[PDB]
Amino acid sequence: MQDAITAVINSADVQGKYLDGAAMDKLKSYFASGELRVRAASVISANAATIVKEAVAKSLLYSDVTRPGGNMYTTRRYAACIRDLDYYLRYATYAMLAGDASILDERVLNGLKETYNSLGVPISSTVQAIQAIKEVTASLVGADAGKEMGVYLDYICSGLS
Amino acid sequence: MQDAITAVINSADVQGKYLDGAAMDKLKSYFASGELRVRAASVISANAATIVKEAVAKSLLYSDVTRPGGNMYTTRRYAACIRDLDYYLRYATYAMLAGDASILDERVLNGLKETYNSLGVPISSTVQAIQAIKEVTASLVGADAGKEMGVYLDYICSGLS
Amino acid sequence: MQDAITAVINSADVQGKYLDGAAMDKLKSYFASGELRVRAASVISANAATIVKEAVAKSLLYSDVTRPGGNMYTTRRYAACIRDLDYYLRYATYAMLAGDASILDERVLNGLKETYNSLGVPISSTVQAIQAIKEVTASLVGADAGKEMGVYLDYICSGLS
Amino acid sequence: MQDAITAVINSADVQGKYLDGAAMDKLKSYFASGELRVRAASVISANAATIVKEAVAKSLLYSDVTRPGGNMYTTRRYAACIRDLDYYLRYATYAMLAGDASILDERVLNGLKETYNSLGVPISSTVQAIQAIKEVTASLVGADAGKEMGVYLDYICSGLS
Amino acid sequence: MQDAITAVINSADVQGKYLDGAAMDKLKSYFASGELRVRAASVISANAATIVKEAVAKSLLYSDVTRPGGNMYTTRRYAACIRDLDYYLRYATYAMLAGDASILDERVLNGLKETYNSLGVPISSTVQAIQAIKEVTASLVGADAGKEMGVYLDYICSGLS
Amino acid sequence: MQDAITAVINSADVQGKYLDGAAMDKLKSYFASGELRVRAASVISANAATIVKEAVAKSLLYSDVTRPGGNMYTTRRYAACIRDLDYYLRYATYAMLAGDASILDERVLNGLKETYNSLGVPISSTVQAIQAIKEVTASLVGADAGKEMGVYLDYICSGLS
Amino acid sequence: MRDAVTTLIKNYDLTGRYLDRNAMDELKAYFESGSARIAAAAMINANSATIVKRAAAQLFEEIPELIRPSGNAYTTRRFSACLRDMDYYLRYASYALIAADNNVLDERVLQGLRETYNSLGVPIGPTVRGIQIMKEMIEAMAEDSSLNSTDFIASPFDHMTRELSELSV
Amino acid sequence: SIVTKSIVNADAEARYLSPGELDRIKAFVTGGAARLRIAETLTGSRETIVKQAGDRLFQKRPDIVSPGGNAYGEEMTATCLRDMDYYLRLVTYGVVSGDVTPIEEIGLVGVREMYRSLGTPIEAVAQSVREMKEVASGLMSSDDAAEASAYFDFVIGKMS
Amino acid sequence: SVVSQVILQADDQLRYPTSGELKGIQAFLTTGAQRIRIAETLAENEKKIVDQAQKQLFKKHPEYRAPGGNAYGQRQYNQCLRDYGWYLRLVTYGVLAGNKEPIETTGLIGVKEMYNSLNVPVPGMVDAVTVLKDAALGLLSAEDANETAPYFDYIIQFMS
Amino acid sequence: SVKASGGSSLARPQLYQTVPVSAISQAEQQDRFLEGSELNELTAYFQSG
Amino acid sequence: MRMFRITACVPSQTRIRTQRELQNTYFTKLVPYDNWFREQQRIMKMGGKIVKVELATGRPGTNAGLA
Amino acid sequence: PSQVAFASGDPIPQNVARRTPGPSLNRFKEMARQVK
Ligand SMILES: *[C@@H](C)[C@H]1/C(=C/c2[nH]c(/C=C3N=C(/C=C4\NC(=O)C(CC)=C4C)C(C)=C\3CCC(=O)O)c(CCC(=O)O)c2C)NC(=O)[C@@H]1C
Ligand SMILES: *[C@@H](C)[C@H]1/C(=C/c2[nH]c(/C=C3N=C(/C=C4\NC(=O)C(CC)=C4C)C(C)=C\3CCC(=O)O)c(CCC(=O)O)c2C)NC(=O)[C@@H]1C
Ligand SMILES: *[C@@H](C)[C@H]1/C(=C/c2[nH]c(/C=C3N=C(/C=C4\NC(=O)C(CC)=C4C)C(C)=C\3CCC(=O)O)c(CCC(=O)O)c2C)NC(=O)[C@@H]1C
Ligand SMILES: *[C@H](C)[C@H]1/C(=C/c2[nH]c(/C=C3N=C(/C=C4\NC(=O)C(CC)=C4C)C(C)=C\3CCC(=O)O)c(CCC(=O)O)c2C)NC(=O)[C@@H]1C
Ligand SMILES: *[C@H](C)[C@H]1/C(=C/c2[nH]c(/C=C3N=C(/C=C4\NC(=O)C(CC)=C4C)C(C)=C\3CCC(=O)O)c(CCC(=O)O)c2C)NC(=O)[C@@H]1C
Ligand SMILES: *[C@H](C)[C@H]1/C(=C/c2[nH]c(/C=C3N=C(/C=C4\NC(=O)C(CC)=C4C)C(C)=C\3CCC(=O)O)c(CCC(=O)O)c2C)NC(=O)[C@@H]1C
Ligand SMILES: *[C@H](C)[C@H]1/C(=C/c2[nH]c(/C=C3N=C(/C=C4\NC(=O)C(CC)=C4C)C(C)=C\3CCC(=O)O)c(CCC(=O)O)c2C)NC(=O)[C@@H]1C
Ligand SMILES: *[C@H](C)[C@H]1/C(=C/c2[nH]c(/C=C3N=C(/C=C4\NC(=O)C(CC)=C4C)C(C)=C\3CCC(=O)O)c(CCC(=O)O)c2C)NC(=O)[C@@H]1C
Ligand SMILES: *[C@H](C)[C@H]1/C(=C/c2[nH]c(/C=C3N=C(/C=C4\NC(=O)C(CC)=C4C)C(C)=C\3CCC(=O)O)c(CCC(=O)O)c2C)NC(=O)[C@@H]1C
Ligand SMILES: *[C@H](C)[C@H]1/C(=C/c2[nH]c(/C=C3N=C(/C=C4\NC(=O)C(CC)=C4C)C(C)=C\3CCC(=O)O)c(CCC(=O)O)c2C)NC(=O)[C@@H]1C
Repeated sequence: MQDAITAVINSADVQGKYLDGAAMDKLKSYFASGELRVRAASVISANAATIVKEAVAKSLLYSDVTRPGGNMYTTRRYAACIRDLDYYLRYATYAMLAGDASILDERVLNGLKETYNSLGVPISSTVQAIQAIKEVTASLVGADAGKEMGVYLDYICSGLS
Repeated sequence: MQDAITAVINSADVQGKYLDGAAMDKLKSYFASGELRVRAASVISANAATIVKEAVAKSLLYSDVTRPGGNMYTTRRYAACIRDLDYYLRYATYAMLAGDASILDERVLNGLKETYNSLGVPISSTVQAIQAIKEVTASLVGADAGKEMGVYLDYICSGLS
Repeated sequence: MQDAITAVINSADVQGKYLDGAAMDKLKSYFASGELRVRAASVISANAATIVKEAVAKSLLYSDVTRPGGNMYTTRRYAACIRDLDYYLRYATYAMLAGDASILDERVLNGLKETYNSLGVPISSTVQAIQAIKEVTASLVGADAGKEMGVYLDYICSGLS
Repeated sequence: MQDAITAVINSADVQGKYLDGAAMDKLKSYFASGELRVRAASVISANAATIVKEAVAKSLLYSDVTRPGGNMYTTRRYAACIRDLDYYLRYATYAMLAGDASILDERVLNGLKETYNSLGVPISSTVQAIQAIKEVTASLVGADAGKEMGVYLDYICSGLS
Repeated sequence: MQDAITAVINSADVQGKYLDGAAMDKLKSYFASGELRVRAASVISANAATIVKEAVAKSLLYSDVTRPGGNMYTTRRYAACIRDLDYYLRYATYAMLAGDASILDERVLNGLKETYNSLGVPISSTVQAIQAIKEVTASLVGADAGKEMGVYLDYICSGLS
Repeated sequence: MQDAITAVINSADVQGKYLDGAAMDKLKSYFASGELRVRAASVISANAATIVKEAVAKSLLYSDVTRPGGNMYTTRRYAACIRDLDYYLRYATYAMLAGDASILDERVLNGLKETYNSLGVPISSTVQAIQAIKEVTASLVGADAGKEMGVYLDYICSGLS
Repeated sequence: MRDAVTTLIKNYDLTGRYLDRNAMDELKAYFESGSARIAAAAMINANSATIVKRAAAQLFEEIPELIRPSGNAYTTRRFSACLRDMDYYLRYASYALIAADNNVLDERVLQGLRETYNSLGVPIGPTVRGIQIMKEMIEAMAEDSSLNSTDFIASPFDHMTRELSELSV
Repeated sequence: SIVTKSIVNADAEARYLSPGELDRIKAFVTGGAARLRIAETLTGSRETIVKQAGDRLFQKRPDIVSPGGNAYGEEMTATCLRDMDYYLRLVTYGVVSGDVTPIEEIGLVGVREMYRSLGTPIEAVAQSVREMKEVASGLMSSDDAAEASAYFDFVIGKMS
Repeated sequence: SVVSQVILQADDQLRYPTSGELKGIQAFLTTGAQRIRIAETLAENEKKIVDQAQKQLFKKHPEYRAPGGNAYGQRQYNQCLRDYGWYLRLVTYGVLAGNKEPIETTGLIGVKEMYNSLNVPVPGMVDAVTVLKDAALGLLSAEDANETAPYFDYIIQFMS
Repeated sequence: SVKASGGSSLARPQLYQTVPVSAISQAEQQDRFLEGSELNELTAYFQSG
Repeated sequence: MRMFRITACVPSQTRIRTQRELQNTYFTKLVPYDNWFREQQRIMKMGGKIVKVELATGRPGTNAGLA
Repeated sequence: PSQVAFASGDPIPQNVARRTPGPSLNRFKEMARQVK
């Protein structure tokens, strides 16, 4: 994967140039945001289960999905949905820490659409659930870190779509 | 699509030989069932709209599906749901006449799951609606013809699963 | 697509350079081989349908592939197989004239294995037919033109395999 | 994989008869060339690192491929390209000693296009490198064995194309 | 393992003769006791967790072992002790159902003694816990099957010591 | 491992000396006997099943081990024993071709003695089977090859003892 | 896999329905025919290898080229491969007859057969022809035997033919 | 299904069905009539069984229905009763199939995780199933009650 | 036995035996009486059964006793009869156990190479097993023979 | 029919072995150039060919 | 990380049925503590015998500082 | 030197027998014989 530091480093390296002032400003910005990123990561790791629970209750429960004939009917299938949401939240936190949506692209999205298309998982409904997770995490962590987390949550949603 | 007759002839021709006694046995069985099949088909064709009306009244009407925020809320989506129920009834009639669900596999269950997934169609609600259609059709056509039709309706339901 | 001349031109272009000595050498080699290529192409154009005919005769006639139940049994299936062989012959001829195999990838090989997999077609049997096509072409084309045509047909076989 | 011997026997058996008139011609030619081809293989094995050295010097070194932003830029990618060159030389030796490129098909060309397109390896640069390898080997082994190895090297190049 | 029923067959095969009255009486006794054994096994399977909890409360809880400085102090070691006790209960149930302690000898007394010695596990405390297991299970199942199960539990204790 | 040549090389190398006259004539003797070793190994491989069959026939057929109660009675145990004898024959052939006995300790004698003790295998009967293999192979190959084979067979039996 | 009971249970669970009268009737029908299913399974177990041998020893005469050169049973290796495939078919037909469901027949036989056989160049027409010959032999043997019900035996082989065959029309 | 388990055990060894597994299948088919009798009793009594078990649970464990409990409120009580109905239906499936595989696959895989997510006491759910067992066993003969007790106890064990 | 199979499956799944497995064990325990009866009838009527089986098999296969066969010596003819006795003993063991495990672990696994190492024809021995099963079925009663037959059939399967 | 395909890629089981195939297979599997052993195999077999 | 030096013999139960080459069933290796339970279960369920076990690494009774 | 010219040299053309009806058409072959 790649964080902000490795991203700027690779951008300089690919063209072979040393790190200049314009590049160094980006690393300074990342270092400025690092404290907020760590605080948000700690909060989300503390409230990992609660966030997924609230999002599921606010989006999926009592809808068509959980009722018989839906893709959240059996207990195993419900547990799988919860596990998918756990993946989304955890990897969104990873991407927020790294300041770069590369781990999301190479470990959460490269083939996830194909897997859902094969399994019949409703991508629109899972996008709605991720939106619910975005809202819950934003409320829990604040406007700035909430927006940063929502950036990568929307990244995952766009990748799924 | 393959009916019973074309299925028997296909099994014969992929073997290269003429229809032996067993082929004529299967054909005579199908022709024996043919009169009941045609009676059921004609009754269903006459009572096409009424069956869908009864099924919608039994399952979807005055529910969250048809209330605002439900996928059967807007007039266009209501008409689309009605047309889908008409598809289910007509292709059930086709499968009844042909003695097979090959047409269901080719046309009805061909991309239907992810089609409804992309559109946002409630799978459990549509399955319950198809079950209501099956119940109404069985009541209107008879125990034996109702069961025979319900075989194909349940095939469509399990495919939607 | 791209012939050998186009390949050298594109390499020089992408490096942003004028045609140096090595590019001149490659172009001279292609110009040396050009008349023989034209002769072979004219011969194969004269004997296009025939070569496919003896290819299938040495390969697929009176065989399980053409028996009832095979993938070439029906008249329409046999016509489809003949059409595939006609494309393969014509595109091998085009590749031989252009001195490059890029046309095969552009036209034939870019989705053809997925095509046959969705069609249920036997890749082993089609490779056998193309292999027979190799010798049937070599007989009418010569020795070194035969080697070139066999190279392009082997590219086709590798793409299918 | 397969060799000329097994190809000849397979043809003989599929035709159902003994090695009558031309199977033995090809077999005697193969056995006659066997000793010279073995000596060439031994020379190539001894000079494996060298041949890659002159080939990379002739084709890839001091180019945009090696410069920053090229697919042979980093140390790991340089080592990977060198290892691939050794792979090409080794499988050229295998094809030379077996009299057939079926080893190239099953072990080299089975997923070569997929891996290279997925990674981003410049096909033209690799082809130029393999041509340089062929020329170096021909110089180091003789025109005869040089051409004998060059046929398989050119088979690999065409497969890359 | 080695069933009670298969014990007579194994003995007869060892002496190279057939089951006789001297062993067929034991076979009949096992057949008669089979219903009681199955009843006890069903009861123990239903009340597996409760028996382990009761024995832990009655034997080890509020003792030096569970207090700091004891081998059952840390949460991980407590969980390991609970898992070991559950395995003891399940394998004692298996021995009860099979009418023999051969499975206890094989899958229980294989390396358990020396593993406990290496880890410093209290042998006396383990024996006390197994005795509590025996008493609780005898109370839960009845004296008739309680004695039979306690036979295998005594076998386990003697093997441990 | 090592062979005759490797062993003499190591013996010279431990003192760090060039190949003296003793090493020279030992290599001469090994080279002279290499043809005999190759012939005997070829014969043994050609008739390999027959040696084991005859050795068991004259060693343990109609015997106490084959009798129930012994370690040779059941069909599974008999197959395991014959497999062990066949592998011992193959390793003896490897040793005879090598000219050095270190291969037996390398691959076979590492733990066969203690594993047979753990499994309760009769070592005396194993040695007798090895000896019978000695006479069978000596008769089949010749006295000159027989003694050479029997050297490694005796090494195997002594190691098992 | 899923036998008839399991597939009916899955179908009713799909709509979240309790077992109704029709479900009870189908369950009763399967449970009453279970005796004949077990009897046919016992018969086929007793005569399995001989039935497959007879099936091949009729199929290669129907299609003589499968044992002639370039046919896909030429070698003894090829011949044993063909026999192994036919034994596979018989075993899964036995399994399907006892299960009263073709789900096992699809999960463990048909789900990749065309892929594998095309990868190996093995014809897919003579395969189903041999399957049907096996079914005919099985039906004749069961009819000779004291089997009151034997119509179910044709179901697994017919499903094999339908799924593994080419869609001629 | 016992048929499923025996066929799977046979296929895992690549043999045809063994005599012991055929014996088990024959016993299962013979007992199918009693299985259907038990299942039909359960489905006919589904309303009464669920109602009485829910009443017993709401009496023994008033915490779950008191304010601040998971089942508090009319809708939450209805959903608790619906889950009881789900588990009764799964019990009927297991009764018909002669094993607990349908119950496992539908409503006993990940049930702990799902009820943790929903905030429900798994011990309370197990208590509800135990009361369903008692009420149902009160509605049938001795042997049938013992037969259904196996499925009920399996659900209890999987939940606690 | 079936008890061993059930307990092995439960151990493999890391769980207690299920309801269906327990009921199967109960049914086998019930049928243990007829299992015993199989035991005494076969054990006390082996000699006529084995003699008839050997005579019929060697009449069908006039090679092993004939020149170019396998049982020239009386030591070899006695060995063939001993193999019959051992096979029928194993069949009785398996019937008493309820499943095929004693036969599998005593005289089934590896028996093909067992008799390849001795040059005894596997088709000849499978024909011998067929005739032995026929004799046992003829000498046993109809339901008794039906119960005993599947084990001999499975032995025939594993042989060839 | 089946509702999904894995992909019917070609397969090349070895019908039988020849000495060059054996030596080349050993080298290919071991990821090596044909060493002295395989080279001697090839040389002797070619001479006796 | 704690290590269990275990000596055990695990004969194969399917070699004559699968035609697989023989292996040295006996082994005296070091197993991590976390995998030791599963390894003991696998060895006992494969019919193997645990001849010896020792705690090669890690002080017995240690509460913290395991890995 | 030129002895190594196995592949680079002119390939040794082989012979492929044209496919012919087999025993699967014995009935039709006999029909042709009698229609002679
Ligand atoms: C002093 C540095 C030593 C030395 C240097 C030397 N290097 C080359 C040629 C190359 N060096 C590299 C190395 C790298 N390229 C990368 O991208 C990386 C990581 C950033 C490394 C380490 C490469 C790829 C080449 C190939 C040439 C090219 O760049 O295209 C040479 C020339 C060798 C020749 O004969 O061409 C030399 C002289 N030489 C010494 O003796 C010093 C010890
Ligand atoms: C010169 C060769 C060009 C070049 C090479 C290059 N290759 C890779 C990576 C891989 N190459 C292969 C290919 C093979 N592996 C095999 O086993 C076989 C047959 C024996 C083949 C053909 C593979 C599999 C890889 C990836 C995995 C591996 O490490 O082997 C790279 C690295 C790409 C990357 O960025 O990761 C490179 C650079 N590069 C050039 O510029 C030349 C045109
Ligand atoms: C009170 C509001 C909470 C509560 C506590 C509670 N604990 C017990 C009993 C035990 N607690 C432990 C835990 C540990 N012992 C250790 O050495 C460590 C290692 C770090 C831990 C975590 C143990 C082992 C016991 C059992 C007694 C013993 O130690 O011997 C009880 C009583 C349990 C009983 O019924 O006996 C209680 C009440 N319980 C709650 O509900 C609150 C959340
Ligand atoms: C009153 C002026 C006329 C009339 C009305 C009537 N309608 C229904 C039932 C339904 N009406 C609708 C219509 C809509 N739903 C929407 O969302 C919109 C677009 C925004 C429209 C126009 C629907 C969906 C229903 C279905 C019932 C339900 O809401 O769940 C009825 C009842 C019919 C019955 O038998 O149930 C009636 C009476 N009837 C007249 O005669 C007037 C002319
Ligand atoms: C006879 C009335 C005329 C005639 C016939 C003829 N046909 C062939 C060869 C083939 N004929 C077919 C036709 C079909 N195969 C099918 O599966 C179907 C539908 C079931 C049809 C119509 C095919 C495919 C062949 C190829 C041979 C093969 O299958 O291997 C021949 C011989 C061709 C050859 O080269 O041997 C002949 C002679 N010829 C006449 O002159 C009559 C008017
Ligand atoms: C008789 C039906 C066939 C026959 C018999 C025959 N057997 C042998 C030799 C042996 N047979 C056995 C038997 C078994 N080994 C086992 O593990 C078990 C399963 C529990 C059995 C039944 C054994 C051990 C031997 C060899 C050792 C011994 O005899 O003690 C022979 C001898 C052949 C020879 O001496 O060359 C024969 C002839 N022969 C036939 O033709 C019948 C089909
Ligand atoms: C009997 C004295 C002679 C004989 C007759 C015979 N053979 C068969 C059947 C087959 N024979 C073979 C042959 C081979 N398989 C190979 O791999 C090779 C090369 C090693 C050969 C020669 C095969 C495969 C079969 C089965 C398929 C077929 O029909 O060809 C029969 C028919 C048996 C039956 O009708 O069931 C007969 C009568 N074979 C000999 O080897 C003897 C010289
Ligand atoms: C009643 C004994 C207990 C209880 C029940 C309770 N459940 C919910 C909500 C849900 N329960 C489920 C469970 C299942 N759905 C299934 O399809 C199956 C498998 C067949 C099961 C087991 C689900 C999915 C939900 C979510 C709602 C939905 O149906 O979409 C609640 C409400 C929780 C809330 O506040 O939302 C309750 C109260 N509660 C108790 O206290 C009892 C122990
Ligand atoms: C037969 C010659 C004598 C005999 C032996 C016997 N051995 C076993 C079991 C095993 N033997 C081995 C063999 C090897 N282990 C190795 O590491 C190697 C080195 C190359 C060899 C050859 C093994 C591995 C086993 C265990 C099973 C397995 O293969 O995994 C038995 C089986 C005993 C039993 O009843 O289980 C026997 C009988 N016994 C005699 O009486 C013969 C003289
Ligand atoms: C509980 C009654 C006593 C106790 C237990 C305890 N055990 C461990 C660690 C292990 N226990 C085992 C035991 C087994 N493994 C098996 O396969 C079998 C068959 C059922 C048994 C009985 C093993 C292997 C371990 C090692 C852990 C692992 O995962 O491999 C501990 C922890 C020891 C430590 O942390 O150092 C404890 C505490 N402790 C007591 O005080 C009771 C007397």
